[PDB]
Amino acid sequence: TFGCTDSPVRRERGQKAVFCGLTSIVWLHRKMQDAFFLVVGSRTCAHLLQAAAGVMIFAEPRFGTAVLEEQDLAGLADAHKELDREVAKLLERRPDIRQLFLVGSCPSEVLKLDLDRAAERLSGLHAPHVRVYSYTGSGLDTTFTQGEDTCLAAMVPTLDTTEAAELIVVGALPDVVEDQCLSLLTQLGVGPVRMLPARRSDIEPAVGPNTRFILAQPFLGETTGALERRGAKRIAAPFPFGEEGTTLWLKAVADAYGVSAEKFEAVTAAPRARAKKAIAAHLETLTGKSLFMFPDSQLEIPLARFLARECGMKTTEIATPFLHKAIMAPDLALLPSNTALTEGQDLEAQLDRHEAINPDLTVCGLGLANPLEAKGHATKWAIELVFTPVHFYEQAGDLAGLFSRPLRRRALLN
Amino acid sequence: TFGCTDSPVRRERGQKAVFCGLTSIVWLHRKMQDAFFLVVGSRTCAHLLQAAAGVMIFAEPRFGTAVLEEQDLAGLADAHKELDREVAKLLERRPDIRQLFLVGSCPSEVLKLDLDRAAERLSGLHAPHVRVYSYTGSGLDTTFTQGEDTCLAAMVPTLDTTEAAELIVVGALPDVVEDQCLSLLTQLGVGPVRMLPARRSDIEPAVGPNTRFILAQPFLGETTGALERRGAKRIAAPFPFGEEGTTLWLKAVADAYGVSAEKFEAVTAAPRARAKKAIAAHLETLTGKSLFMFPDSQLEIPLARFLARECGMKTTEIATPFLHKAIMAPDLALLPSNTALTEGQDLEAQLDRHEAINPDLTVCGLGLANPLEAKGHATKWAIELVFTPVHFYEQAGDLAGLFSRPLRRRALLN
Amino acid sequence: MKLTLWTYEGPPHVGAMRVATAMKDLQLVLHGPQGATYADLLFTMIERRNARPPVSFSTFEASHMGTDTAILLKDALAAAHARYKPQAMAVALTCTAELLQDDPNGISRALNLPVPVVPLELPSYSRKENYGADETFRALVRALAVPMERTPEVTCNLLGATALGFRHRDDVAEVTKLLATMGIKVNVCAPLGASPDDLRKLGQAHFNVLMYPETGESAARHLERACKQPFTKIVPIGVGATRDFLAEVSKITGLPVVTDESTLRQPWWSASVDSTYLTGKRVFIFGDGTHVIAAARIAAKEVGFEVVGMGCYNREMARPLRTAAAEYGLEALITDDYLEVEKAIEAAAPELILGTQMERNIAKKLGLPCAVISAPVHVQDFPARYAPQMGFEGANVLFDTWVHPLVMGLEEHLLTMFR
Amino acid sequence: MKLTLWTYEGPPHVGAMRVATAMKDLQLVLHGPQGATYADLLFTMIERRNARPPVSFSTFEASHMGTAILLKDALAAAHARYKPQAMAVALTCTAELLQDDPNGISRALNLPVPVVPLELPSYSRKENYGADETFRALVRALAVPMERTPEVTCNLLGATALGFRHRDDVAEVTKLLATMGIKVNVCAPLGASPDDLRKLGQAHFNVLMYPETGESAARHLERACKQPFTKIVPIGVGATRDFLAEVSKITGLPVVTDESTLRQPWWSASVDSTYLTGKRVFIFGDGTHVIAAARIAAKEVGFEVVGMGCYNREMARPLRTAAAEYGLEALITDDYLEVEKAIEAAAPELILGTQMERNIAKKLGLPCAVISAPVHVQDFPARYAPQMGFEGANVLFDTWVHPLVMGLEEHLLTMFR
Ligand code: SF4
Ligand code: SF4
Repeated sequence: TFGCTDSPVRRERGQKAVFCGLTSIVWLHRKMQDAFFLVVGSRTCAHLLQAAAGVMIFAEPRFGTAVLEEQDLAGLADAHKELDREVAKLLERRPDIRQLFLVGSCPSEVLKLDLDRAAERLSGLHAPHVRVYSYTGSGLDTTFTQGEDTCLAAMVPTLDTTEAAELIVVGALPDVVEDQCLSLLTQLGVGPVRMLPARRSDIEPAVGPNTRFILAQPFLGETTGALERRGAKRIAAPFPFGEEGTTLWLKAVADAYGVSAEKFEAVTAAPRARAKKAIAAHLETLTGKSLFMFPDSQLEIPLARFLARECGMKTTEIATPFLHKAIMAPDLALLPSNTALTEGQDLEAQLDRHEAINPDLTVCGLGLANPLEAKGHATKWAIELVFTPVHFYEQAGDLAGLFSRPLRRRALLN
Repeated sequence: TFGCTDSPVRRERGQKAVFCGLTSIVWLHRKMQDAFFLVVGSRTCAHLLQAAAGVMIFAEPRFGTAVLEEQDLAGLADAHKELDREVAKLLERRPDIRQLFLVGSCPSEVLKLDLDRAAERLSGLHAPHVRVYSYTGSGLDTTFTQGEDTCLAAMVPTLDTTEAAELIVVGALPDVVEDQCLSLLTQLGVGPVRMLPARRSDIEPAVGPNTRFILAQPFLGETTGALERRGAKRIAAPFPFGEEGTTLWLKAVADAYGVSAEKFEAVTAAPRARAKKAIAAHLETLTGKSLFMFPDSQLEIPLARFLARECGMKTTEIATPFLHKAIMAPDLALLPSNTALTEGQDLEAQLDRHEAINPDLTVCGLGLANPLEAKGHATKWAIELVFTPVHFYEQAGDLAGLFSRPLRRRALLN
Repeated sequence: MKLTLWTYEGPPHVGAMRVATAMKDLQLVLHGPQGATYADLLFTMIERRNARPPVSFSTFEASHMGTDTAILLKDALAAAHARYKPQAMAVALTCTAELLQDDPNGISRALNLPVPVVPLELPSYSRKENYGADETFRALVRALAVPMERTPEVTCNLLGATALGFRHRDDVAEVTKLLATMGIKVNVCAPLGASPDDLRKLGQAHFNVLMYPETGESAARHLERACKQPFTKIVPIGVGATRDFLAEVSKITGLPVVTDESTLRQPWWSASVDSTYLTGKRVFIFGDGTHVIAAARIAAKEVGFEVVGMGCYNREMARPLRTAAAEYGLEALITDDYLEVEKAIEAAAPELILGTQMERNIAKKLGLPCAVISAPVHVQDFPARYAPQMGFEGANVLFDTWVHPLVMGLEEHLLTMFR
Repeated sequence: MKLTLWTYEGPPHVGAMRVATAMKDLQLVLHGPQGATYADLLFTMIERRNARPPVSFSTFEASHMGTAILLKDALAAAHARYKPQAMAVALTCTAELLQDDPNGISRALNLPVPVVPLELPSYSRKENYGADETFRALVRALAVPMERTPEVTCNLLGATALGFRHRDDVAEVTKLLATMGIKVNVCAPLGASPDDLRKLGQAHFNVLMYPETGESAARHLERACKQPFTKIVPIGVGATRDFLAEVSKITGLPVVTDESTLRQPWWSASVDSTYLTGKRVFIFGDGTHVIAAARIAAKEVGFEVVGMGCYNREMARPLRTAAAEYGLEALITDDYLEVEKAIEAAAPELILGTQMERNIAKKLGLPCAVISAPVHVQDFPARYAPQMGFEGANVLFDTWVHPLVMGLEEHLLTMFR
């Protein structure tokens, strides 16, 4: 009754309701204190960033958009000279920035601006103080969190070379989560360990043929590839959500570093018992409830896995915008075997599926949430799950809280 | 054309619409940093302070009210024991207070509580840290600013004795005003000079047969009396409103101190030219406009003097709640001869005179202001002239501004 | 005696003035000292009135302590009649005149004028403003309400709307609408808007809507005994309580419940996804009995806050409130000492506080979000724009008012956290 | 290329959406990239709607560069599924750069309802143009010359979806027209179906509520339907009076007003408001709301108008004409840094503007109220909150004055420490 390794996944293509990778800039620039993300794109792009950033827009954030005007279209031009002038204007009024990201859009790609050549020339003109990279965040090639993936993967080639056997935890996490993570691993005696991305540009990790890395976020296919391309080796593990997820995550690392079950159960039992008790508060309203997840983030499979096994939810259709067979394998292994799995989507088709299924809780984007509520369905908007601390032990109870809450409110309002 | 010393003043008594002396505590505690003003009264009294303090009530101010309960009426036991308990409660909860004021109300006087005997016993019990005084602020005995007068007069008897010939400026003024005043006098060569009241209890002035005082405020009849009773001598002068008033005020002091017309014109010409330029801005909408003043503060005669002579206003009926013939003599000398003068009032009678007169500008209390506006009359509420800096040179233009403004707003709104 | 800074309520005579100013063609005469006119300002300034309140004071002073004083109230009563020729008068004592010998009853009967003169008993050392209002309205009603023939049409009376009423103007407007939506027309509304002649015409209404218990209950009861008029027990603040009100009216009249819900947006707003983080938020609720009870039901049952404290300054509503707060597993806080409130809030410690201009300040001191739900209140809460608390627009208005300071708190939190 | 952080206005296609979602029984199909659906959120979240907007995207992606076929299925699927009375089709900024022609594609498909194509210059125009154009286009495509209704009736023109206080302005203007014998024929695009649009011709005249989202379509109606349209927008007591006068001239009907609830003139005349006199105000926002705000500020409340400007190019003439009457040079910009600069130069005591000015205001410790889009959830309220007509005036007074008394309150309170 658990195991989904061999279940057919519906590869669906059609009308899609998802965010583009440009969105990733929103949480991402917070983590990387030295960085600035310059989107080369249209006013549409500017607008999206604005909508996606809500309050933040007023907090002078280290992202912006080089909005393409009429004459940047009209051929030839110095699309590149324009870009250069804006970049100089930018770097001057902002000398704190140490790494600059030319983030490509749909318009910029359809116009085929060579953002890579741009990043190259600009690295030249602004060394040594500033290093400039290039990566796509467009709707054409990127869904939401996938923008984190393309960013990190662009950084990988340029990282320092080393021969030391070190552990890299890949994926921007909240600082409290990152710290708890770092602590436990030190307590287990794995060391030294570094994050990709790092808090500042000057303390990025090094990579080499003896480097080991483990992923904190499912949506890191590209980064995995570029890291492997440098000689580094992944530790397979399910993603650290819930008590089980975190223990299995930690164990995978311990095992690769030869940590006795002695030291493991010592370091981990306190945090674990704490984690399991926090979850019980929610077991009440959660057990037995059927779950539906629309595709937004690639977090849906492991979160469905957490909800089923640790909160007693029954899965229904779990959809992801992209499904890396190898990375997801650990989690697919523990997902209830009834689960209808979907990669991609056709909106109206999937909504018909939804209507028919009639699920107790639905995870979806803001554009779907209220319409679904209006038609009777309790929802939980997905986007909260990239900004709220959710990974590892102390946030486990809070995690389940994110999903109990709407059901409790639906219950309470009648 | 100017001179009112001989004018018959209408002594009226009937329904009165004025604030009681308790109000004085509102501006007055701000100037005496050490002091606390405890009103022994009813909830009515508490409520009025509240209304009269508006926002200040929330700023932990240094006044309160021991509100009389049913048991405090009912005969002579513990009114004094109960008061004592509340005072002890108060002085411990507030050890910064060095002077405590038992302020008498209508209820406290009708009940015949001996607030004097109370002050004395309590000075005993709380020596040396706290000296406690008693004075009346009741509606029965005082109108509005007259509360300052009773307060000050209660302090006088207990002031230290001295034999040095010193100048005392009597009346709480804004610290801005007080300093401007202090500066000019030092520049004229008058010294040393102190305020009553002083900013703190430890720097109260001394009084002796050789002391000279001048009044900064018209409402100080009682304090004059008590000051004279100790041997001090008043400089008569009109009140320092407008360029004329201030000049004449300063002149009177200089004269008593024998300062050459050279030194006087030297110190005074700059601020005077500045003063009379500032007033011209307002001369435009002010000249030729008829003025009516209901009785509130005792400032009305000298303010009428300033408005007529320096801003070209025509007086009508000028009413004051009380008219000290000797103190007000300088200003009466300068008021236009046509002025119908009133002491006290009968509200309905005066309102018939008002309607009959049809004045361009009416000074009055908040309770009359809106009703009069509704009926077509432009008004300027009186209570602003005790909180806003209006005395001396730099404030002169501002002063005229207080009266020009409503006329320009009635103009502007049609 | 007890040290007092802040006071939730005025002396009872202020309550008297609240009834008189609410009325038309009624003159109140109050025996009191020179200085007593200070409450004039409350009506002129807070309610922004365009006429001085129909209130005159005998205005005695120090020199008057002698036989003069009975004589003074006589002139006062006399002058008010001569001058305004009102349909009826009322007369009572200030706290200071409560300590004097002069009897308002005996003196006005001595004068014997061509219109009724209702004397009032105002225990100024034991009761407060709302008492004053309830009693004056009661007294006026006893003095004028006669048994009468029921109107052909179904009609009711609106009872308890006064002058310094928090949201009385627009509550009267709103309840009028939802009754009209249901076939009921308003007979008379009192004190607010009524003349002594309208008060005589009270008997002919089928029933009474008791809008504000603390300023109309007494008079409602008189009307139950004296006029066989039943009165509504539920006050329609909140969608739920509005429904029940309508149910209660159905029972009383026999008429079916009919609602115009075309503009009712509160239920959807708070059902809406953006309201999810309101779930579980700890609220402290303080104010006047009636408003606090209502506010609690909206918080728990309608918006999804957890009610973490309940109290009122109003001793009269102590029973209804302990009854009510019990249902929330909560002990009522009955006090008029803002320091007890400040202490209770701290022990509670909520995330939102719903209360009075004082609690707005306490909230400020404590860096906590806050909304005003009840008197006493300042100028700003006597608004120019339509702003009821009762009925459907009431709900809408309540939702905006309560949510706003939470979204601002989150906003200022987040953006400071971004530097 | 222009470095851009804040934007006052979307791309034009969001303007299109604003007309589509405003209407019923009309489906908009937009050719655009996977990701273009992000605007969905504005309608479901800010306007808190209970239905997905009637908007569908072809949502092409990287693998698709090789797409005219996609728009065709998208148009097809929307008809099959929703059977609307009418459709509109247009391009997103990305698809503006592609080859596919909306006109040619939709005529090829040939559906049993009209399909209006729209030109959206995504690199030259913004949101408001989008809305004006879509509305205009829809109207040209359906408004027929018609016989005038027996009773006197008018159209409400330009009320759209993410309109600042459109909901309640529509409610309020309907009221004051009705108090004057005029009944509303149809209101468009807000509330209207394509079938309602065909019935526009039969109204005697048009109320142009919002120039920036209805002018075009009002003009078409003037030449095509002999329908005069009101030039004065009724925000502020004075401007509402003249609006009513303007209607009188148009209809011949006498001006009749219910002022029993108009509280703004007294409030402002009231003694409390005397310190509002001379207060320096800076006014920014959208052409229409700025012009109205300035008349209220100068002639009704007594502020000194110390700065005036707007972000929408389209209103630059009416604004310059208007600002001139205050001895003021209009500030036309969409660069919040230009505004920030101008405010600092003008040093006002109050700012009236948008969400952005709200923020600038906070940065500079200044009191502030919001008078126009773009705006957050807060300013799409549950309570009745028009800007037009008498309740409008009431509402406006409370909103502007409130942050001033708070400022005075904060000042004084900290000044007693
Ligand atoms: S989907 Fe493409 S054009 Fe649209 S905001 Fe994202 S990158 Fe820009
Ligand atoms: S007039 Fe007398 S009773 Fe009234 S508030 Fe003043 S002191 Fe108290």
